[PDB]
Amino acid sequence: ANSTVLSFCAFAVDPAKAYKDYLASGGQPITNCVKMLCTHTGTGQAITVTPEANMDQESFGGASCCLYCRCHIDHPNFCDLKGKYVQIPTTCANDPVGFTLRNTVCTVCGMWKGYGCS
Amino acid sequence: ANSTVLSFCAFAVDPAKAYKDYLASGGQPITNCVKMLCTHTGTGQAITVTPEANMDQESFGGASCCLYCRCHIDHPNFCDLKGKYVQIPTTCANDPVGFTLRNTVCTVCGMWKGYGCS
Amino acid sequence: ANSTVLSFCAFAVDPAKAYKDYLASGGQPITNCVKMLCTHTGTGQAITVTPEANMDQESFGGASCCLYCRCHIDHPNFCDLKGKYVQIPTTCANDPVGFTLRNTVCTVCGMWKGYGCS
Amino acid sequence: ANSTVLSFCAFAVDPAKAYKDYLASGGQPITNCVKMLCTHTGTGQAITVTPEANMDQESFGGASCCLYCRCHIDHPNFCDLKGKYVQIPTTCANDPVGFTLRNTVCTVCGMWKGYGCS
Amino acid sequence: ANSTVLSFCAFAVDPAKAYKDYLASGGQPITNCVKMLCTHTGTGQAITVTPEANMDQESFGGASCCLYCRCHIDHPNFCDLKGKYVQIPTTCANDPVGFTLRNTVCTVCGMWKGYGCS
Amino acid sequence: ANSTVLSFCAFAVDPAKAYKDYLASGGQPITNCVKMLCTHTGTGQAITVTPEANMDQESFGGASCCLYCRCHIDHPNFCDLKGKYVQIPTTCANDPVGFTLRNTVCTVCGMWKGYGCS
Amino acid sequence: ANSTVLSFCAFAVDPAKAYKDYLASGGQPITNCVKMLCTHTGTGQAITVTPEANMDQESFGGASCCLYCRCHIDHPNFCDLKGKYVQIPTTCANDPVGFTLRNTVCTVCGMWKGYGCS
Amino acid sequence: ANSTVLSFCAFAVDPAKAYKDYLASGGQPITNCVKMLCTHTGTGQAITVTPEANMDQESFGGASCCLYCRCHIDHPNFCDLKGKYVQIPTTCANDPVGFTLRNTVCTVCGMWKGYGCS
Amino acid sequence: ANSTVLSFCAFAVDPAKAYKDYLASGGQPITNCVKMLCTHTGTGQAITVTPEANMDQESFGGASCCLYCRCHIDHPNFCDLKGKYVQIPTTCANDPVGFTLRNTVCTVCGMWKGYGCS
Amino acid sequence: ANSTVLSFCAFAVDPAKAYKDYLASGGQPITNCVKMLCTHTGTGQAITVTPEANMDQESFGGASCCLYCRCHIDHPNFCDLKGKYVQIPTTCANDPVGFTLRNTVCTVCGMWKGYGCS
Amino acid sequence: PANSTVLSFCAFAVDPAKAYKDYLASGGQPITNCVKMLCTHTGTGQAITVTPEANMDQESFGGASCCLYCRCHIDHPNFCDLKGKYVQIPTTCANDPVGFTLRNTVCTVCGMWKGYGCS
Amino acid sequence: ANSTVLSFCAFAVDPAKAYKDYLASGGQPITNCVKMLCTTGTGQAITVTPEANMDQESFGGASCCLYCRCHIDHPNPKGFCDLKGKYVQIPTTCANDPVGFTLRNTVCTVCGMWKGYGCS
Ligand SMILES: [Zn+2]
Ligand SMILES: [Zn+2]
Ligand SMILES: [Zn+2]
Ligand SMILES: [Zn+2]
Ligand SMILES: [Zn+2]
Ligand SMILES: [Zn+2]
Ligand SMILES: [Zn+2]
Ligand SMILES: [Zn+2]
Ligand SMILES: [Zn+2]
Ligand SMILES: [Zn+2]
Ligand SMILES: [Zn+2]
Ligand SMILES: [Zn+2]
Ligand SMILES: [Zn+2]
Ligand SMILES: [Zn+2]
Ligand SMILES: [Zn+2]
Ligand SMILES: [Zn+2]
Ligand SMILES: [Zn+2]
Ligand SMILES: [Zn+2]
Ligand SMILES: [Zn+2]
Ligand SMILES: [Zn+2]
Ligand SMILES: [Zn+2]
Ligand SMILES: [Zn+2]
Ligand SMILES: [Zn+2]
Ligand SMILES: [Zn+2]
Repeated sequence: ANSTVLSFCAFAVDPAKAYKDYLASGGQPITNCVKMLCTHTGTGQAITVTPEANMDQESFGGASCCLYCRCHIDHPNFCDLKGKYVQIPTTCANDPVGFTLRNTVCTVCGMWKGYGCS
Repeated sequence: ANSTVLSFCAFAVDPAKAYKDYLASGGQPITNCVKMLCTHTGTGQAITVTPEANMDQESFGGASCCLYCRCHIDHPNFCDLKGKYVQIPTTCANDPVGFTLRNTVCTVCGMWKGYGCS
Repeated sequence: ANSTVLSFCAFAVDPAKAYKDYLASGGQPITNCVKMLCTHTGTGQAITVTPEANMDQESFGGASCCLYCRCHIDHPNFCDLKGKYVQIPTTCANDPVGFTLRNTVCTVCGMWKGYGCS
Repeated sequence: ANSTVLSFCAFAVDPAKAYKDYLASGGQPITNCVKMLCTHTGTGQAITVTPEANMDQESFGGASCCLYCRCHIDHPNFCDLKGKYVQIPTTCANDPVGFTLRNTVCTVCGMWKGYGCS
Repeated sequence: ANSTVLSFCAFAVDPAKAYKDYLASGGQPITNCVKMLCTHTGTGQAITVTPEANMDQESFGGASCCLYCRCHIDHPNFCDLKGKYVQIPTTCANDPVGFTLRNTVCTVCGMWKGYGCS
Repeated sequence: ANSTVLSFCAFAVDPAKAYKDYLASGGQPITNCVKMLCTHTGTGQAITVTPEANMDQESFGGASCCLYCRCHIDHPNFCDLKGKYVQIPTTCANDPVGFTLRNTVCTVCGMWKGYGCS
Repeated sequence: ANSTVLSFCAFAVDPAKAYKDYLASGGQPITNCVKMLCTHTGTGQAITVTPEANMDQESFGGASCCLYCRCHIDHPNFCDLKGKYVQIPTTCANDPVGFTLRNTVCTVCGMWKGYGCS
Repeated sequence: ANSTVLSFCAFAVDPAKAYKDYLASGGQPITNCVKMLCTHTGTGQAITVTPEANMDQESFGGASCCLYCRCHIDHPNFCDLKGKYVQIPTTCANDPVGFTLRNTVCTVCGMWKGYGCS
Repeated sequence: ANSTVLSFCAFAVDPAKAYKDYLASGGQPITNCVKMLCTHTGTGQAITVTPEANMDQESFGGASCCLYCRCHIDHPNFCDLKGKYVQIPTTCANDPVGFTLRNTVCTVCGMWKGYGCS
Repeated sequence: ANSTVLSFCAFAVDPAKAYKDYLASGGQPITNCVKMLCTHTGTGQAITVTPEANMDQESFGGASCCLYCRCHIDHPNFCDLKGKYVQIPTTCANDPVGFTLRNTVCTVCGMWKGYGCS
Repeated sequence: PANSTVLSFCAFAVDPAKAYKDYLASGGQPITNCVKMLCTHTGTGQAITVTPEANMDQESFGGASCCLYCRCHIDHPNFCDLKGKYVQIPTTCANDPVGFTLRNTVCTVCGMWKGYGCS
Repeated sequence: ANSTVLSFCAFAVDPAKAYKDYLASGGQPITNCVKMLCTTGTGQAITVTPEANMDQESFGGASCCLYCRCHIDHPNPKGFCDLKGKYVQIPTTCANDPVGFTLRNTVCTVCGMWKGYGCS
């Protein structure tokens, strides 16, 4: 499943939009991101140097979520995710990749705009 | 003409301010940016991996607008423009190099603050 | 479609050959090659640092026609097209990617052999 | 004093959180940041390519204040400070390193949030 | 915390030996290693590109364990752990760093000699 | 042919595991591995700087056999094969890519464990 | 044999010219160029990404024929041979190194000028 | 002198054409290229690894004639002149820079097309 | 005045000589070299890792004074001034760029010859 | 003597084999490897970060032993010896460059198989 | 160990070298564990060389083991203009190699230590 | 000739010394150093442009960097072989052996000229 999806997006002139369109067609989210095991809740920050999932999130290994790293192609913006950990609201933890693609980290508090910001 | 302006800004201890003051004295906007021939049905985002100009914008070539890339010098952010496409509000496509400098991209929208944002 | 073709050529031992075979079987050429907005009174040369299309050509962004560049793989000849602009005969413009693969630039006049040369 | 603190934060899994706790527990701010000798008539923006302190600020050599550059370790995000100059409210010029970690630069204003912004 | 131990070793002319000697003297093992969720019984191999823990092991993040990566110093061998995932026996898992150091991976089995091999 | 398979592995989170399963499901082995013209009087060592096939082996160009170099993706461990030559037991020469993946090169004899060591 | 000639060439101010003069002094050609086991039904072009020899040529591992790659020195070309395969007229397979040095690939058809061209 | 012209061309979106129009207007050619003392006489090739001047040519330092090199900007071609020696027809030794730009080296004999080829 | 001078010296075959001549014609020295506000309790050495000015000198940011760094071009010798701090005799603080060009650091005491040496 | 051998092996398609055949023909071992003046109280491991020789060994500088490093050519393993120290049984210390080529380190105990191992 | 304390100190100092200087000035113990070479001791006697060149009045140490910066795992201000090379040191000062290379200079003419060889 | 000498130094543990004894044994100096065609220069030992004077020859920097001729890394106190890309002025009376001349001489840090040939 992931190969068809990742293949389709990898060669599209715009990977991000290929995925977006794909999901909009009812396509299945990219699975197999790595979930981090935490013994304590963290700051709840979007992207961090160490796992920081709080009561409402889950922490995945950065690269594991970066679509470009997953598609093995160059970056738009290096995975400003690679080597770090991404916190995702649990309600959206079903599509980590798509999530970071569709959201914005707050520059002030550093949490997802719309989910735990301000 | 471009050479006189760019030569001027290129050796300034602060290029951006140089161009800013240059224009402030009635100077003429740097020209020769490359315009993309698109359908104008884009997302309207400020900076994108492919032309995404809507009906009130023009799509220029990244490097064409990055002052530093034009001055062949280092950056103070790499041409977060280079290799991408900048959408500029039609009413401001007479000074692309200047537009990007003067304006901010809404981190939430992806659109230019004050021109499309919200 | 594009992904389909691009994927097939991407992993073939000889990408260029796979695209030729593909075409020779009536496959649709690769699309989404960005086109430049230029005067059309250029030198008409095959590959240039700024759009140089004459009346019988179309200018495209070099990278968007570089099959390797498109596929995200190394090169045979980096593809001498990236960062430059390719001028293509309007009649052949319907397949930029293949056109550059099947043709040759004159070392002497810099135009496509058979479409501008001598 | 400085070496004790820096050593402690460097080998931490999260240097920023370490330093933050060190201070919280009544630790003395990292000293030895280089202060620039300016006119104090500058724009007053947070991080600039040339000293821009105003009357209520002090200008420091970027690197001097980047905790990561002081610890000799890789970076989160290189020192988006290395090479630039950091303007800091005089009331806070006693802990430049920590000030830049606790505060955020307005992407529109270019000035410190809560310290000049808007 | 872990920083006093890491500081010692980082400046030793032989970190690996320093940490061993440290532990020998009753020193506390280095903590703060990251664990990941293994999606259904792994092969049990010691070092993999994806979590691969057995029902007897736990999967830690490579770099998180490589002592040289924790001490921010170059390597002997780079972190044939970095970017990968290290599987460690649950009952030896209180000292991830030490374990990888004290043990050898079978070049045949791919499992730890003494803990899985043959 | 190879594109379907290769495309399927390149995007899996564990290419090797994927190719393995593919083969398990009866999939056809990857082909088109450049085969060398040797005398078959060589050392008979697994991986070497020049073709060294003995009477029981065939020689191939390293890269034609490294799944990673064939999928145009990065390496776990560069192709310990790239640039060198891989000796493959003739009976197993119909699946060179797979062979190198399942076998272990003896640190002493220098030959594949089970197919020529001791 | 080879060590003597290559050593001689490698330090000359013009390695190519040195080999040429050598040969003309009745010098023995450089031997030990990897020979490919090919179908002998290839396009027949000079330098290819895969063995393309025809019924009148042999296919050698490029790098084994690049004098500079053989002398371990820099290039005046970058071994547009290294990594590729060189098809050489069987009646000349006795001096693959010298052939490429002496001959020229036609830019239009890609075949050795005067050995298959036009 | 040379600064007025080199600066002018340096910032032009098409440096080559700039120097061309400059000359077309009676502008003085870029001077100050280094001349190599080529006692005896070389092969007469256009671009060589050591001076090869004829009775009818002068040998200049590769860099000295590389417009991009003399301008300190990137290239459309490093310039294949740098570290090389260029042989130019005595009658044209008054504008080395512009010469290389206006002329072409024969791929077969290595000599300037029109000025030595055949 | 800076961009005019820098421009002139940047395209000269010898920046340093060009600036020297520029000065000998009553040309105004390059300005805008950042200075450090220190305690003037330094060793008074020529080039240091931290401000070391004594009562008779000013401390400048190395890069501000490295003519090439200011001219944005390669270097004869790695700006040995870049990242460092240059001490300059007060009575010469009016032409920092030039000072470092005209003077030499004693290899024994690390001070400017004829300004604190021996 | 050294330069002859090294030169001989340097240009060999298979250097290691070349040096082997050289020795086998009663050739004199490469000399001038650097011995470490240490107290022979080390762990006696094959390759280490600090001299580790025991009473029955000699410690040499890694690089001075790596044939490829002595030949200035690339590698097949880089110089997993360079920067470290190699312990060679005293009774073999007359041929350091060879001993490492001919022997294997135990992946478990870390000593030379057949000279300390187990 | 012993050196880790003094090295941890200098490493984070704004001027590592100066920090080590102050350390010794306070009676601190010189850094140890510099690797020593076994050579002819009839060498050129030059300061920094590509192969051991100690004479009868010197000792040859392994550059890197003597470059404080390389020892503190931090970037350099002078890579080690010593790394890969060998350092000849007056036998009388062989007790503090790391400090010696900091406090002394090299005859740009004779390649020998100013004060111990030159002229 | 050149190849023999260079091959000999190229693999020596100390190229500079290898060549030193080679010459000592009456060996012949390395040849083929691009001689520059120049005017009235400063006469400074190493420059970015031919700066020879009436008593020197200006050669191409690399042509004289032994290491740069043997194809091996360089010992020069951390860096680049400070000749490559530049131009070396050598006293005409010694131009018969440029490679060795630089090896045997020192450039005055103050006046930028060869110690013994123009310095002070
Ligand atoms: Zn990424
Ligand atoms: Zn917020
Ligand atoms: Zn830019
Ligand atoms: Zn918005
Ligand atoms: Zn390409
Ligand atoms: Zn033509
Ligand atoms: Zn930083
Ligand atoms: Zn604001
Ligand atoms: Zn590591
Ligand atoms: Zn096993
Ligand atoms: Zn590979
Ligand atoms: Zn074996
Ligand atoms: Zn080559
Ligand atoms: Zn042809
Ligand atoms: Zn160039
Ligand atoms: Zn011709
Ligand atoms: Zn510089
Ligand atoms: Zn002095
Ligand atoms: Zn090596
Ligand atoms: Zn063992
Ligand atoms: Zn160092
Ligand atoms: Zn002296
Ligand atoms: Zn060199
Ligand atoms: Zn002098």
